[PDB]
Order: sequence, then structure tokens, then C-alpha cells
Amino acid sequence: GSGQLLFANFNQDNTSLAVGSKSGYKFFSLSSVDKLEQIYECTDTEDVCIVERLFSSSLVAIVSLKAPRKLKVCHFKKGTEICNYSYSNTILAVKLNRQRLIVCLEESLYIHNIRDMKVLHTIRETPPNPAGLCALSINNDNCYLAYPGSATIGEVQVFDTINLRAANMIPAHDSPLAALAFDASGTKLATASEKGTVIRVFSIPEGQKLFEFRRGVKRCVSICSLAFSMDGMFLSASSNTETVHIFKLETRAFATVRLPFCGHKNICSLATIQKIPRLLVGAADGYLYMYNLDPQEGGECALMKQHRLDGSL
Amino acid sequence: NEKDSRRRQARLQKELAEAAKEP
Repeated sequence: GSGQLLFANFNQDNTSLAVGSKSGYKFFSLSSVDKLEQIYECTDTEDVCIVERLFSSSLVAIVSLKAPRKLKVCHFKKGTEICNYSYSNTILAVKLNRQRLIVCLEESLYIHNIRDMKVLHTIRETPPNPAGLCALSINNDNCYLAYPGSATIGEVQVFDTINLRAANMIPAHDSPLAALAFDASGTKLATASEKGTVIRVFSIPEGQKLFEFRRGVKRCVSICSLAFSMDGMFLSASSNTETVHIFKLETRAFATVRLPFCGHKNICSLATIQKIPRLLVGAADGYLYMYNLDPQEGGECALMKQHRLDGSL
Repeated sequence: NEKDSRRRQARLQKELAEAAKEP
């Protein structure tokens, strides 16, 4: 069942691609565009539906469909389970950084100390979040969690996970939130709503609007993935359509790409590989698509490579 | 039983720190 995929995501600095499947999970290096080098495979746990690495360390958090309320934290190179924790409901998302691990359930969020896996704080009776929409800053210094503060209005709760206290709620959109992403610094948050007309960027924790990008004329769209380049200069927005928009944070999309496959959610990231900025798109057809961004002039980006997410050649 | 819980927690702390080491 290595070809029956359940999950794909990038690690915090876009150096690793993780893919979960019925047979287990795999990691791939993103140091080259010409090959997608497998660096690890584990089949000890089947039906892997969440797999989250900590940068390029050996720590991985895993969830299986066979036990969907159970989080396993492992040392993947030693092949050992370090600990596990079971929750009252299905785990919808797991996020981590070097200080904290967050588990999102439909009506609660658990904030763990990643140094000892103790629960430091639980956010209870949240607006129901069956999609598991949330974001966690990857930065060592600005350690914020963002999640929906209403299920009917696009309010963002911003929570400091070191001090264990809220920042200001951001009334980001009238309609409900569809996507959230922090930049690599943790000092900016990108948001989009179900309406999908604009992508907004707010300062964190002050909540001041810094940028507003017209995705385009208003239309039926579900924005699914927002991603910043590591230097914060570019922001990509993808959806269930074929167009990925790349915006440039300066003062019409700066660049666009047309995917060969659409109709479903995808995941994107902006990563510099071999000195060229790239857009990476993981799609529901089982491919990773790799495009080159021209950071000076933008425009239509060329497809350079596609690779099978299941590791096939 | 509590001294042993502290022993298991010390082991967990050590193992989490080791796994989080980055090259």
C-alpha cells in the first residue's frame, strides 16, 4: 500500500517532504529538483495520516488511522517510540517547533512542551474546527499559535505559547477563515477567507494589516494553502483551481503558475533549491510539481520537474 | 511508584532532547 497516499507535507524549513500512506511513511530530501531522493522509510505503523518532523532532527510525530486519537512521538533513526498520548477525540492537526508541539481537536487545542511532552495549556470550548485549521510559528523567538476565534466570522485568535496568554484577536475577514500561515520570522500572519477575494498579511502580535493582495475578482474558491518564502518576500496562495498566485511583499499577482491537475486541495511551499527560488506543489494526483520563480520579473512560471510522491520512477 | 514515575520522566526528557538534536 505504498502507493495509497494519505498525507503529504513539508517540514518547517522546506528541506524535507514527508509522505504518509497505507504502508507507512517516507521522507524525501528537497536539496535537488532533478531527483526526489528518498532518505527514510518506515513501515512499522500502517495507515499513517499525519507525519510531522522537527526540522532535520530525528524527532517525528505520527498518527495512524488505526488509532486516530493517539499521537506517537518517535526517534525515527533509532526506530524507537519515545512516548505516546491519547486524546478525547480525533487528532485533526499536529504542529511543532523547537519549543512546543500543538495538537488540534475539533473543540480543543493542546499545547505541549516538546522538551518533556507535558501539556502546558489546553484551550477548551473552541469554536468548532472540524477542518483542524491552525498555524504555529516556526521561529525560536516568536512562538505564536493562530486559530479561528469564530466558526461563522473570520476572527483569528493569536496565542503566545511560551507565556501561555492570548494576544489581540485579529478581525481578519468577515467570512470564515480558510487558510492561515506564519512567515518564518513569526512576525507576520497571512490569512484568507472562504470568500477568497483578498489575502491579508498582519503584523504579529500587533494585528496591524500590512498587505492586502487581490487574489482576483470575487469568485467561488477555496484557498487551501498559504506559504511564505523563508526571506518573507513572497507569499503563495493555492486553492482547488489550477492557478497558484505568488505575491511579492512590496509596494495583479507578481507571478502565477497553472497546475496540470486540479479539483482538490494541494499543499505548496516556496523554497530556494540550488540557488533558484522554487514553488513546490504537492497534489492529490500523487505528484510533486516543481516550478521556477523569477524573483525579479515574475510572470508565468515554468514547470521544471514532477516527481511521484510514492517514490516511484 | 512515584520514584519510578520520576525515573521514567527523566528518561523521556533525555530521549526527547536527543531526538531533537539537529546536525
